[PDB]
Order: sequence, then C-alpha cells, then structure tokens
Amino acid sequence: DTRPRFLEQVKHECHFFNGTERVRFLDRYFYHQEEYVRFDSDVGEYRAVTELGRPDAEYWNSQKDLLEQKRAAVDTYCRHNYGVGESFTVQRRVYPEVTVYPAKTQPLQHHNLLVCSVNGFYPGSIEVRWFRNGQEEKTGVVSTGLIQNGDWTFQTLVMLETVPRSGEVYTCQVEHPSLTSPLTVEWRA
Amino acid sequence: GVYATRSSAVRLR
Amino acid sequence: EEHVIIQAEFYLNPDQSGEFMFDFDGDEIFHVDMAKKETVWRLEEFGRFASFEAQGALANIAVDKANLEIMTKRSNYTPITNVPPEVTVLTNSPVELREPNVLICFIDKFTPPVVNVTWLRNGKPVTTGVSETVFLPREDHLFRKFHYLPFLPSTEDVYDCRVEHWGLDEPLLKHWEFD
Ligand SMILES: *[C@@H]1O[C@H](CO)[C@@H](O[C@@H]2O[C@H](CO)[C@@H](O)[C@H](O)[C@H]2NC(C)=O)[C@H](O)[C@H]1NC(C)=O
Ligand SMILES: *[C@@H]1O[C@H](CO)[C@@H](O)[C@H](O)[C@H]1NC(C)=O
Ligand SMILES: *[C@@H]1O[C@H](CO)[C@@H](O)[C@H](O)[C@H]1NC(C)=O
Repeated sequence: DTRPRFLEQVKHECHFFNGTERVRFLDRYFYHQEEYVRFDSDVGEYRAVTELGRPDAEYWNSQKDLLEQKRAAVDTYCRHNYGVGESFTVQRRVYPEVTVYPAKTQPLQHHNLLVCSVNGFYPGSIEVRWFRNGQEEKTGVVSTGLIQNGDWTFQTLVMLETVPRSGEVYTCQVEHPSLTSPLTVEWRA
Repeated sequence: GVYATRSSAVRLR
Repeated sequence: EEHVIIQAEFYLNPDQSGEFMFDFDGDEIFHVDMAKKETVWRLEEFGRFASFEAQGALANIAVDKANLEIMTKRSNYTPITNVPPEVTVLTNSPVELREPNVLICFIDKFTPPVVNVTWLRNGKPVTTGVSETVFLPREDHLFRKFHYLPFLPSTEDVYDCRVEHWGLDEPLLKHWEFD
C-alpha cells in the first residue's frame, strides 16, 4: 500500500504545578507531525504556529463563546480531571522489586558485571547506587536508563563493572517515593 | 467522578 | 511541572482510523474503542474509580475527520513522510527458567500510526495470550506502542518481535533468547 497518508492530531494538554495551585491549558492542533495552531491559557487566544494555521487562529479568535470555553478549561477541564484521577494517578505508588545477579561484559570471561535489576516501580523518579564494602562506587556504572513497561510500571537495570574478590560485599541501594528508607540488596562473592 | 472531554474546534470550510 | 494530563486524538486518511486516549505522565489512563463505542481502562481498577462518556470521543473524532479534509486541501495535498520505528524486546522481570515471565515489544518513534506486529516463537507466529496497547503519543508527535507475550522461559525456545511499517524497506525483527 503506497497510497499517501494524511494525519490529523489534536492534543488537549493540562499542565500542573504544585498540585492544582498553578495550571496551564494547551489546545494543540497538528497536521502530520507539525503543530500548526494552538491555544495557550497563558495567552487566552489561539496563535498560529505556522502559516498553515493562520486561518484557524483568526476564525477561532472571532468566536467569543469558543474562546471563553477554552479560557475556562483550566478550571472546568484540567482541575476537574485532576480531581477525578488523583487517587490512582498522582497518588499511585508501587515499590520496586530489587534483584542482584552477576553477568559478563564479554562472553568466555569470568563474571565482571554486577546487575542490579529494579522492577515494577511507579512513579519513574528513582535513584540506584552501588556500594562495595560500604563505600559508594561511582566508576564503571552503566544503565539501561528508565524503561517504561507501558503498564504503569517502570524498570531499570543498573550495572557495575567490577572484578569481585573473595570477601567483598556489594550493595545495590534504591531510593524511591514509595519507600520511607533506602532499599538495599547485598551480593557476596 | 466523570472525566470531561475538552472538545476539538471546528475548522472553517 | 509536577504532572501533565493529555487528551490525545488522531484521525488518519485514507485508512479512516481514529483514536482517542488520555495520558498521565506518559502512561495511558484509557482510550475509546470506536467500533464498540466503549471506554477501555488501561488498568481495570481505574474504571472502579472513574467513568467516561465514550460518546464524547466519537464527536471529537468526527470533528477531527472534517478538519483533516480541510487541512489536507489547505496543504495542497501534502502527505505525511514515513518515519520508521525503533524496536526493542525485553522481559518485564529478570528471567528464570520455567518461571512465568512476559516479553515486551516496544515500538517507538514512528509515524503514521499504522503497524503490523507479529510474535514469533522458533520462527512461528504465536497469538496465545498476547496483548497490545493502542498508539501512544510522543512529545515530538510521533508514536509509541507496546506488544506483550506471556511465556515460560526455556533453553529450547527463541523469540522474535516482527514489525512492519511503511517506513521500513523490509520487516524489522528483534530477537530474544535465554541468556
Ligand atoms: C499490515 O498487513 C497487510 C497484510 O498484507 C499489509 O498489506 C495489504 O497491502 C495491500 C496493498 O495493495 C492492501 O490490500 C492493503 O493495504 C493491506 N491489507 C490487505 C488485507 O491486503 C499492510 O500494508 C500492513 N501494514 C503495514 C503498515 O505494514
Ligand atoms: C504550593 O501550595 C501551597 C498550598 O497550596 C502554598 O502554600 C505554597 O506557597 C505553594 N508554593 C510552593 C510549594 O512553592
Ligand atoms: C498551495 O497552493 C497555492 C496555489 O496553488 C499557494 O498559493 C499556496 O501557498 C500553497 N500552500 C502551501 C502550504 O504550499
């Protein structure tokens, strides 16, 4: 199917700062990937983003009733919907399960990678740190970064490049809004 | 509570 | 900002495909099944706490359809440029032999929002237990999508996620096998 495609998108966005103390509403219209006209609650009128959107900005700005609908949206739309979903979105908290296992940076070689696998947490903000015998190790640390699972949970792998010596105890430490104190998992060689 | 729909503005023909 | 809630809509010609969904900080709260005219909550618990009149989504999509016609004309029928996807396959938890896990196929950074996705087990299409999300919006106004496959890890099976998109010259296969 080589037929040309044409795509319309609309995004009605509500931006929240300090709960609902400060709210910004954006009414955004897109043709393909390009935004061509928008209503910003900071402005209170539509503005063309590209020349293509100018007729719409001018037509919509001539409709006082339409503009007042958009101007009230921070209250009637944004603050309202925030209230509706707050208990299971804003307040959603799921602790991570933390696993440590050894790995290899290159096949055949002995174990020289410690993986701290952090799974199933929400929200996304998280801090994972490695310790060797109680001392934070900041060198040789690489990660997958923050991975969205698409199902309201996240995961991340935080790896430490190291050559384990007998007696050493390694610790992966995880801080997260769902936790009241750091979660630690030890690994011994 | 009930989620509210923001509507999409009608372009002129 | 602390949080962002986005009501994201699209309509695509000539496919006559339209989507309506709500996003909270990058996760889907719900979308509307246009054919069934029903609200589909991303997690079932969501629907115990909130409701949505699906009909309102239908009205918006009708407006989006009319607007697309107008804009297509205004642009002198300038079509979308295909942007092919990036594809990643991962598991949802650390893998242990014969311990139930889930394969995730993440399809990212693409447009238009049309894709064929197939799970392959040992080179054969599998559909038992699979699930998927609708098209999820990106801040660069491309799209994201997830496909899922519950599976029982073994040394004998390999998997691939096969993705077809008009921006690809050939289908993209991303492999997974037990480490
Ligand atoms: C998804 O699957 C179908 C499987 O064939 C793809 O191809 C069809 O392509 C022909 C081209 O003339 C047309 O009949 C339709 O466009 C498709 N459907 C059918 C039933 O034939 C389709 O293009 C695939 N989509 C993508 C984006 O790869
Ligand atoms: C945030 O909200 C509280 C109460 O609603 C207010 O007292 C405070 O000044 C606000 N500003 C911040 C947190 O900077
Ligand atoms: C479309 O074509 C008309 C004349 O045919 C021209 O005036 C206009 O600038 C074109 N618009 C775009 C977006 O190319």
